[PDB]
Amino acid sequence: DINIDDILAELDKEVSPQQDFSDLMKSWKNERCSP
Amino acid sequence: KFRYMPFSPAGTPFGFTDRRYLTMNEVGYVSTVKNSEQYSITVSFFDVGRFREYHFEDLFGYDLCFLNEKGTLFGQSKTGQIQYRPHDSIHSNWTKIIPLQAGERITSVAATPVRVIVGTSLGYFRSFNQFGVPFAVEKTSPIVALTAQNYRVFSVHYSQFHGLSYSLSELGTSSKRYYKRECPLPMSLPNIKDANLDYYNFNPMGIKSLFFSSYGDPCIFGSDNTLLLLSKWRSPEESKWLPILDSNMEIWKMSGGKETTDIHVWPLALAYDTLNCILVKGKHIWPEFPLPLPSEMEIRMPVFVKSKLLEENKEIQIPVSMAAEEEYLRSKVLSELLTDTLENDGEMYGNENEVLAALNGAYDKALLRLFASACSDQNVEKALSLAHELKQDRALTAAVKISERAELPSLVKKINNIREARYE
Amino acid sequence: KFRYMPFSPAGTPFGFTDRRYLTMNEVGYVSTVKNSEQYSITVSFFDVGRFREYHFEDLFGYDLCFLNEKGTLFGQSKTGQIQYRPHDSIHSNWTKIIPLQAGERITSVAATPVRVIVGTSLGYFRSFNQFGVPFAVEKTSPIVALTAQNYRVFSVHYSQFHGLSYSLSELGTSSKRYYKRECPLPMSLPNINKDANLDYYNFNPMGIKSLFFSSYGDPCIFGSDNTLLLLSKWRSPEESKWLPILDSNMEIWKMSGGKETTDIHVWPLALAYDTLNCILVKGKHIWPEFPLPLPSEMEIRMPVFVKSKLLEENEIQIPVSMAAEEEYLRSKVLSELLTDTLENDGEMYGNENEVLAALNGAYDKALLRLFASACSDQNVEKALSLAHELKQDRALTAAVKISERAELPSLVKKINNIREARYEQ
Amino acid sequence: FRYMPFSPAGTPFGFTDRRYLTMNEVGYVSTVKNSEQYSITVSFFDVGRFREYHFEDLFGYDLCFLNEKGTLFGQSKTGQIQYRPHDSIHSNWTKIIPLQAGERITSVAATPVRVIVGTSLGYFRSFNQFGVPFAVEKTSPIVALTAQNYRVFSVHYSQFHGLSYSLSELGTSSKRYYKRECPLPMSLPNKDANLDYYNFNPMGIKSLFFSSYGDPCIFGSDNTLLLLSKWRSPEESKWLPILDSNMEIWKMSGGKETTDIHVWPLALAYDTLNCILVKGKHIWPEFPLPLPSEMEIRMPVFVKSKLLEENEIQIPVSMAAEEEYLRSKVLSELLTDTLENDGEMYGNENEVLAALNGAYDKALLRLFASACSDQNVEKALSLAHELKQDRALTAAVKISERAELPSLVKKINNIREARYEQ
Repeated sequence: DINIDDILAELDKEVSPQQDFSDLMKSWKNERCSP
Repeated sequence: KFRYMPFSPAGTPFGFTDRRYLTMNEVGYVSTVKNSEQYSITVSFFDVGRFREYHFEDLFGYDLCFLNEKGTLFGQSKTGQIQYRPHDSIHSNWTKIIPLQAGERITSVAATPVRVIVGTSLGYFRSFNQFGVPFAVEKTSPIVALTAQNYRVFSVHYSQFHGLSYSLSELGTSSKRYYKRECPLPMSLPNIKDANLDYYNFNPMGIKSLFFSSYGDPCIFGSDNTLLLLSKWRSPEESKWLPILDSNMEIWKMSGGKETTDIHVWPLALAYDTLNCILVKGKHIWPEFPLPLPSEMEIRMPVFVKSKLLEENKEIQIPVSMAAEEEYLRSKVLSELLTDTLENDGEMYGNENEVLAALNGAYDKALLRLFASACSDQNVEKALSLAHELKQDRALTAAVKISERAELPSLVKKINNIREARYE
Repeated sequence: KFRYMPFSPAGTPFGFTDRRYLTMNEVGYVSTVKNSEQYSITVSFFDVGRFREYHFEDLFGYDLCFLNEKGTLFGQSKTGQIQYRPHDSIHSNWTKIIPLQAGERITSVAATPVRVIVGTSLGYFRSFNQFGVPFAVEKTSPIVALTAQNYRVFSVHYSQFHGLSYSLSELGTSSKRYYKRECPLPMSLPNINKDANLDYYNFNPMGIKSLFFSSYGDPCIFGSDNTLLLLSKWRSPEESKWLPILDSNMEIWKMSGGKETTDIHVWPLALAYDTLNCILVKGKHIWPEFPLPLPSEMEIRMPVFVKSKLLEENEIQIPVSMAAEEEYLRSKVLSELLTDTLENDGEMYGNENEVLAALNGAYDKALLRLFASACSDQNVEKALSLAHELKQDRALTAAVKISERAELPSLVKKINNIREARYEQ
Repeated sequence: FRYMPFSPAGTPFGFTDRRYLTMNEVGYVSTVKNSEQYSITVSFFDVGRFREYHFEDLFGYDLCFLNEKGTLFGQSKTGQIQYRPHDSIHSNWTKIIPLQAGERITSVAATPVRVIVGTSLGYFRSFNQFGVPFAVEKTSPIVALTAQNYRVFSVHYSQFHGLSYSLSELGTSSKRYYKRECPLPMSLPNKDANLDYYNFNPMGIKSLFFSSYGDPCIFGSDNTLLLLSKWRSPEESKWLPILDSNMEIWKMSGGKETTDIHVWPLALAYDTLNCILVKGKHIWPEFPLPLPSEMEIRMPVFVKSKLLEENEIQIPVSMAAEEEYLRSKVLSELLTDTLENDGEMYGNENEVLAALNGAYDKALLRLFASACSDQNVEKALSLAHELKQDRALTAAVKISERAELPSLVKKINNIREARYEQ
């Protein structure tokens, strides 16, 4: 059948403290393990 | 031949053990232990913030119970003793004996914020206010099962001379209203392994539980293990029972098929769109005392041809056509129920309008996904009739885009006529 | 396998006795004697001061009858002959034959000043003016009992495929209205599974002893449980509900001093306001004999009482609080029934306003005795609920006084808040 | 209970390779045992509007409904359905419906708008005319279905609900149930030629259809046509046994209690029932399908004993007058109800209603003359109160003058005054 998932995507499209904490976790892990 | 038995919602038998549940619902659960010649009753709550558990030694051996937010109602079916227990204990407990003829029993009990209700096997129907004052006595078909939520009371009747029927009421502090009286109930009764026979000895009607949605719509879960919800009950000329969840099919599906048996659904409450229930495993159909966590099943409209799924799957996955059918139907019925609640009862958490808007989004998306397959079979009229169903005009533009990609200029033309009409 | 039988209100078996009744009523009674295998019918009255007794040979074998104020209606269940006989003879008697399909019976008949009605074991509902012209034909579930008053008709239906149910209707001038329409009836059939009882239920398997409209037009019925059921608020279908306003077994148990006697039974004639007019049968057979007792009375009484309490605390005497429970509920239902009658039909007897005032007095007085029963135990919340149920201002200040002598100042304030909310209107 | 499938006026095989699935105003459907395969034929009574066709069927369709726009087919046990428009420009479509363990499809129906399927477990499934599923509902177990335009009429039965029916209309805003599983006053069947049929149709519902004027009808094991009058107002609805075909066949048999003549109902159209007159041992039509025929509607007021005492059968005029007054009254009420709610379907009903009210008063005048000939004042005066037209009241005045009964003359003149002074 005709796929329409991109049509449905253009229908569906109609900084945060959590991101900062996740970035801190990434930085902490990379720092701890890197030389 | 038939025998009346006491019922309480989702209560269990003793079986081969010395403790059982009297009831369980969205508020909590009650259990009783055969402590030699007397009974140890424990009342337990799911919201430990609002309510605190308690227990007491029971010398009468209550076999009926009901549990709302405000208090617990108890009854002893064979002696006519009943007791009511407010949960604050700033209002007093009280006890009463209601009269029984020889061989008559209390079959069910329920309570509301301003009333206590008792139904017997000879169909007397006795109302007391919440402080025990007698207020009325009716006679009806015998009330085999009975519950309430806030001021709304929903009762199921049966006799050999009347058949299965139900009543729905909204008793209130004032404007005491009756929506339907002893209308026939389309539920299926059990057929005439021994754990099943033991359960039906305990509960011949085979009603596993009976309750309201969180938005206040009647529900019942019969011997077919199919959750029924009464839609549009607020206007009796349009009311209809919807089979919102065939739990046998959903258990079969989620287990990958394979004739899966010895797992059973024990319903507690529906909430919005998701049955809270205990998934009991093993030979016995009913839960054990260390009450398992009530697992969650989202409702599923019964459009799943088992043979088709067997051919596809031979872990089970659903063809997108069948999935879009179920999505369209489920979103439509849930949106109708939300619309009726918001028109009549109004918002209670203050986000139901956003939920209903998102739900209409799912509805239109399901219609577009069906429309695409209709266009893939190049049926202009099936496509157009599907196009008529969409709610959002902006979503109806996507049908134009699809029918362009499916090379149906006739469909594009017709849809633009619908656009021009919908512009009004 | 079921067998239909002809029925009429308060009719009886023969048994092994050749004298039998076809019906009994507040107006009178009808009986037959099978002389030489024809039937000398006797029509008799309880208010002979305005009606003559009369007597004739029925050669057709009428087994159905319905006596009313204006005349009597007879019917023969098998051949389908029906006959109407007014009480004066300025109006003519008349006779007609009704069609019977194969294996059918006429099962019951009824009459009014403005209508005649017939029902059959295949559910044909056939109705006429009072002169025998067929004004309508209709099909229902099989009719097994039937009664009427003025424009109003109440009928009971049964089959293996429909279950016990009733219909209530009225001839409006424009069209016939059904208030209730083969709705399930909460009466109990007899236990089919003692020999005199078996004889009666062979005569009448449905177990209905009588069914009639009240003196105020409410439908009433009386079955194998020997309770009297009245359909309250029949004037509004969605909220109409059956009230078991009397249990005759309980009242017989009381009047016989708690003795479980087998030898007294109540035979219903008609309900008039607070009292069932009835014939108290005695002995082995559970229906009246040829010399009728006088039309006796019982007061209606709501079944709030329980034997296990009256046995210990009581020819049976009743504790005051429980007596007040009965009086309160009876005053409540009677007040509602007369209020609905006054609103819907007006005064049928020209004094119901004063009866209603008396009922309001009894209502509030029973509530005040319950108020004292609550303040006795300092149950403030129960007392205040009762205070909301009280309706006349005199009783509200009486409740203040009872609160004062029981020292509930909280109730003094709260009752006076109820008063203030009311008298300011 | 058994729950065998139903279709309007279908017939059993009866140790024969041919049977009918459906019969209607438009036509009939039949099937042949073609070894394990089945041949199916779709045939029409209006071969001017429609054309017959065949197809070979490996599923074994045993449910069918024959709507003027198209034929709907169904397989009871496998749960497959198929819709075949007669204007074959529109595509066929197929749907396999979910059937639970031990369930069957028990009935199907079709309309210009909506398609309906019902099952032995009481599932009630709806589709648009192109196969899109629009709704699912649960009722008590469906045993029969029929439909017309937006209006649907269904019968239900179980050991736990009793024989009952629902009447419904899909309004464009919302569906309305006019009556909903109300108890149905039809008699179930109470030898072997009858038993071979009741093993195929245990409810004994020979057919289930709407009138030409859109009023529900059912034809039961008692061989009476029941029509539900004033269904548009459930406060007042009445099942009328408008025709007893046993009585009419007995009358046409000259008073003989014939075992060898039977009727198969197709459809009511005003004062007549389209039906097929089958004869002989079997009570259902046979392979060489006899022609459609019209019985008049005649209400069961005839007394058998009195008629054979009077006596083809000839009726005494007073009894005939009772029947014609009664039937004209009910048909007049049905025409007023349909005209007020739905208007003229055929551009003819207003004039027919005027003629019909004429028949009503004329039958009453025959009764009034009969009563006056007996010198019965009270019966005649009551009969005069029924008269609908002033021509009839003036005629009654002159009839009572002719009967030398001036009390009626004066009282009826005052009734006439009370009418015309308004």
